[PDB]
Amino acid sequence: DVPKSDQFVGLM
Repeated sequence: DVPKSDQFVGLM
């Protein structure tokens, strides 16, 4: 699935 770094930048 999507990278965890995507969920971090998502909000950030």
